[PDB]
Amino acid sequence: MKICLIDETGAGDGALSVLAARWGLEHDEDNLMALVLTPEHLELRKRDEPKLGGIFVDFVGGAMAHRRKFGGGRGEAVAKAVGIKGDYLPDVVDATAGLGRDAFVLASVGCRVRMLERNPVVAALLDDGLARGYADAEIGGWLQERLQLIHASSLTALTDITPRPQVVYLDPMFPHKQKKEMRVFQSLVGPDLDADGLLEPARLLATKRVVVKRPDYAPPLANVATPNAVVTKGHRFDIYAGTPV
Ligand SMILES: Nc1ncnc2c1ncn2[C@@H]1O[C@H](CSCC[C@H](N)C(=O)O)[C@@H](O)[C@H]1O
Repeated sequence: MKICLIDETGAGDGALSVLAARWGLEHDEDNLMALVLTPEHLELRKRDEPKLGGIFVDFVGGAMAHRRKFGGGRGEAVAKAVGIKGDYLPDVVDATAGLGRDAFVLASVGCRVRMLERNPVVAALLDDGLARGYADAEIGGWLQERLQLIHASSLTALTDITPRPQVVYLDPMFPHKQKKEMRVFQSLVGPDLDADGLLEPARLLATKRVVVKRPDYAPPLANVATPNAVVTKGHRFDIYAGTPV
């Protein structure tokens, strides 16, 4: 995948070159997007709009830490959609990791989560955040145990997932027509054209449920209607049945 690779570490140890090789990234000097390795973290920038700043995955601070403390945890809309209740903490597979925001919430409540991400740049950003997260003296311990990243496509990797999770969470990038962070991220990640193909394999893998995030008025994934869903402001979480063992 092409992208402008920028080194702002001053180390000269080849960290960026190793990272590009590992994720199969190709340097593109005139690319609209830039992946920058800084002394603090790996971030993504929209070169034509510096005012938007850079975005990076941070499980320890910022917005994720604020949501963990004030979001409600088991009380979150996504947590109730996955079925979290009482001492029931299902194993979850987030087939569309992205920035890992929803994944982190579920793992923070107590769920064991496996994240899948096929975009090499996104995966690189998540892996850097995970490295910093695992290193945290406070959450590093449980984070490493309840949140793992898998670089693969859920369209074909979901089938052979073992052990089978009770729930599969789906939030592919929808073709939005209607903040800074989102503008930068969406400039990289366009609509996932083959998203409708995730429902079938997801319902076969999950033993209990499949949750699909959908914005208001957006059609259900794969046009498969469902009577169950958690509704919040702006979006809803469609709930489907899985395939019991
Ligand atoms: N088959 C697939 N396998 C892995 N990742 C996939 C995928 N189809 C789409 N994706 C990823 O799914 C992500 C959805 S973006 C949503 C991010 C997430 N809801 C959050 O909490 O932030 C995108 O980054 C896209 O690259």
